[PDB]
Amino acid sequence: SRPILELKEKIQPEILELIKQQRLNRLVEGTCFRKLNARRRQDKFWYCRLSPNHKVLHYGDLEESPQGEVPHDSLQDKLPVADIKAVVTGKDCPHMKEKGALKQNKEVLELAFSILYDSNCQLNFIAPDKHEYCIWTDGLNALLGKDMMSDLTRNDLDTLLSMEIKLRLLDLENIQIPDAPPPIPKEPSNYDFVYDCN
Amino acid sequence: MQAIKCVVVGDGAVAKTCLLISYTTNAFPGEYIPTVFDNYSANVMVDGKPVNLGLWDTAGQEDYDRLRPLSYPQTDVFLICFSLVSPASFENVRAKWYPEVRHHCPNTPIILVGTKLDLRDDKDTIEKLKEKKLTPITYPQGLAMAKEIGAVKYLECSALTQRGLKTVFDEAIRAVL
Amino acid sequence: GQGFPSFLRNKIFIYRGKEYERREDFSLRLLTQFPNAEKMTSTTPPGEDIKSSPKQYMQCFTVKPVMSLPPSYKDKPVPEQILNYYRANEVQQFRYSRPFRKGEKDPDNEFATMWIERTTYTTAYTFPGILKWFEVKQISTEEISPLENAIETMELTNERISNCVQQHAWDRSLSVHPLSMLLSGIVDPAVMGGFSNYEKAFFTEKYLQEHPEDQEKVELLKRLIALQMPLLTEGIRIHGEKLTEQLKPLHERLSSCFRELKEKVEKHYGVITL
Repeated sequence: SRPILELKEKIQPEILELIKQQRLNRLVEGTCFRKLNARRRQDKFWYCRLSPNHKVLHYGDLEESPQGEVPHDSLQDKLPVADIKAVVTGKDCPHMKEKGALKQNKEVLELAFSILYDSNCQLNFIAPDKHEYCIWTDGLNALLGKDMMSDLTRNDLDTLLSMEIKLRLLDLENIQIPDAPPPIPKEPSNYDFVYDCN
Repeated sequence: MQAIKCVVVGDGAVAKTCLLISYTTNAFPGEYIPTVFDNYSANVMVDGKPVNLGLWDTAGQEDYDRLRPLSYPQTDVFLICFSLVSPASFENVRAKWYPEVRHHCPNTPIILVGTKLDLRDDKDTIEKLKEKKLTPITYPQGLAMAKEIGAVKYLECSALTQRGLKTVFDEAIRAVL
Repeated sequence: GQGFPSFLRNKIFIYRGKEYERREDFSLRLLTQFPNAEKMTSTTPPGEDIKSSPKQYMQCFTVKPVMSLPPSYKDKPVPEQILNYYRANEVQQFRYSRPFRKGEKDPDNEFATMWIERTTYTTAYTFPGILKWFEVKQISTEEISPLENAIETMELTNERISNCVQQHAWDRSLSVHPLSMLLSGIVDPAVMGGFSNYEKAFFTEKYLQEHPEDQEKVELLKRLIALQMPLLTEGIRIHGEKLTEQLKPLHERLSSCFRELKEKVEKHYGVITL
């Protein structure tokens, strides 16, 4: 399966772009995200909707909405995607290093993601669980045009690439791929096709 | 339909009046017309219902410390202001402005606001401050000042960019709201 | 830009926004309407390259709704409601004040260079219409000298005083805070003294070799401040009708400075009052 494996991993890009468009679709549909220490009458649920243009984010302190995203002008309908330095994950989020009233506890170590913008403004947000945290980070990194950091993303990569090549080798049933590629027979220098082209 | 009292003080070396007028004018950045009079006002919707408001523009000259306080009573919210690029402004506010404002009105929602935020990160401005031995004092110690008073908000904006300026007024008027 | 459609490329519109849209709120709203959402910064002129270049470029700014002309109302002592209706709707004319420096940029003064290149805007239809926006049908610009600039600033301040005076004059259950606002500001051209600024600007003979034949304007301004004086007088008396003890030191300052400027215009500016 060495030619098989090299062929499978060598035609990578389609699944990669496929997955990342799926990611950005998920970002656009989004959901109500989570704030910091939204306890004393603070709406911990609030939607962060990416534009279908995928350039502006529709977000802010919306109500405790179980339904999730609601289509309207959010509190802030812009996140400048052209100047997001990065999103810090984990202890790199300064809001975790807060030791006063905004002390995030040790059960949100994997839900910390602060969008860097304005070179001083951040968006320290929380995720309901790890899977969509990684999902959103993947989608943003796609907006960054970079690698994906969801374990589920690698899962999809592997399963779909394996399926795809699996459904390719039906033509080679009862045939073997020579590890050394077959020699290219000499092509006569003349291209005077005796038969008509097309 | 109602109006909101809103006072602003600060040294005359920052020209906060430019900020206020450019906001109320809805002026394009760097396009405000400087009027000849003070104490601006506007009629503002933010949430629920629109409201009026008048901005008590107060000159920072120390001699006027006898007419500034007579304006203070029944003030809904006050806005303490400074220059992010002026250490002397910091000395004034923590030494004169903040103290006496706290004494005259110890009971009013308060927000601290920066200025010349564009100049805060200006390389020429910061190098001039260094060669003049002044410090481009940054946000976190501004937050330290805020927590020192526990001002209901601290903000940083600019005139040539109007960044957060609208926001500045938004949390200003939502201090009551 | 050129990526814009046929009816949008190199086209200027006016949008009847919401009742209290801040400029950049509407700007952002339009940016939602349009990708490649950037802003050219030279608000006044177009860009000749961008007159043909792709990458659609836009710019937005609030404009002045030029007053209507309510027919058969031009001199009638009508109430304010009708005209306030006419201030916003049934409109086609729109001007934009253009700051400019023309002259020497002396430090203490700005009216050595104040020139306002207002641009009038005439659109085909009348707001409001079937569509909440319209291209400007005809564009034209204007000019304003520092003489002229002093003129409009002066007169506009005078009416603004008049409007506040009448609006409080018909309604008693009305806050006095604007009176404090306005009369304070009038009394102190505090950050800068506009009156002496006009004195140095035009009343001094220096302008009268700069503008010898254009001294028929300094007399205009002299009459303008002359007609100011009773308007401040109504301001003062209405303040007194709305005076309170906190305003009392304020009021006495207003009154003292009011007779100060009275005698000053009478002799120091030498203007003849009515």
